[PDB]
Amino acid sequence: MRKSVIAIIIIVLVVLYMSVFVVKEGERGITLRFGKVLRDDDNKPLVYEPGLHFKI
Amino acid sequence: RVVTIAAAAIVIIWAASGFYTIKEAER
Repeated sequence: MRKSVIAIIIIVLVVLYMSVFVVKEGERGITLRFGKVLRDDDNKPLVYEPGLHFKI
Repeated sequence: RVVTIAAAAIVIIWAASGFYTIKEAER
């Protein structure tokens, strides 16, 4: 039960590191899943404020 | 049982090669 725990920890950490992305102050981010953009608040395109956000 | 394995392989190939994505600007 020693290889499995370190393996799950390291893969979880690398998955989280891949997931996180930061939008710089001067820019704004648009997210694309497959082709389309994410829609929110009654089918309105969403733009990311310059803050840390999580992507799949 | 090899025929069942072949059927599983062909249906998996059918499912995997069928999916496609098109960009937002495109239709």
